[PDB]
This record gives sequence, structure tokens and C-alpha cells, in this order.
Amino acid sequence: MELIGDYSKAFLLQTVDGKHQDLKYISPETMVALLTGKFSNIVDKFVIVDCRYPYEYEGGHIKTAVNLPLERDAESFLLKSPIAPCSLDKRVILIFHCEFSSERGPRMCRFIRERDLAVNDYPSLYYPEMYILKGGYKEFFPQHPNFCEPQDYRPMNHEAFKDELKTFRLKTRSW
Ligand SMILES: [Cl-]
Ligand SMILES: [Cl-]
Repeated sequence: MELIGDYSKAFLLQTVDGKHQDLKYISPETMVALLTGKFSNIVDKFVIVDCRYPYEYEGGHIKTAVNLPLERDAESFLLKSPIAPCSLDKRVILIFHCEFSSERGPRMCRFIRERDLAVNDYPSLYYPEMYILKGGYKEFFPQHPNFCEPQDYRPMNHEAFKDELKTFRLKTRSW
């Protein structure tokens, strides 16, 4: 298979098929392998980027995940001061996901690569290796609830949060 974004090495994780044919998807089991340290000797740091709206995140998310639904906040958190590994031997990996990991997640993943390319001299990148969690939180929760907190799932279209949805969207750069 191809090398990661900066052509330095091969992708570390096993992938599964996903809608966006050019993106790399991983399963909930692989996500757990990362969380349980199965790759601790190679992966120095990995960040789980939850791109769902705040109320969805507050209703239940993956342990250690960071809520970065707005592009400007994701850019600030990831690129203002790039997350670097302990050594040049270990990797830094990003995992993006949303509710179904169908639209918001893939979009943010593409946005970050766009910005990474912009601030680098080809072919270097701060985040050469990025994946999308197949199925999003919706499929992850029913499989590994004890790796979530709180142990619940609040859908974007939850009936009691229609106002929260509108309030948040009016904060986005484009719709
Ligand atoms: Cl998909
Ligand atoms: Cl935005």
C-alpha cells in the first residue's frame, strides 16, 4: 500500500472500506487497540478528533477525544503549535470521526490536510497519517461502551436539542 502523507513510511493501521475512497478508515476494534496501547512502542501520540456539535459530545464521547467541530478551532488546536512525537522514531496519528463519520468527519480531515500542506514545503507534513473512524460514534458506542464517557449516545437530531443545533450552525464558516 501507499506511504503516509510525507512518504516517510507505510500506514501503521489496518484499514476498512469507507465511502470516501481516497481516505483511510479504521474499525472500532483498531480504535480500541490504540486506546489500549497495543501500538505504544511506535505511536507516541494520537488524537481523536470528535467533530460533532458540543451537545452530541457532551451526551457521550470516546475517552480522551477532543471536541473540535469548528474548522477554526481544529486548526488552532492542531496547527497553531503542532503536536510532535517524543522522537523521530515514533509516530503521531490523528483519528477523525463524527456521528456516522459520513460528512463532518471526512470534511474536517480534508480541511486539516489542506492547511497542513499550506504551511509546509512539499512533501513535509505535521500530520502525514490521518484516519476516519468507520461508523462514527454511533457504531463505536454499541461495541465499546466502557471506552466512552458518559456511557450514552446523543444523536445530532435528538428531539430535545433542535435549538442547540441551530445555535451551533450559525457559528460555522459555511453551510
Ligand atoms: Cl461509510
Ligand atoms: Cl466551521
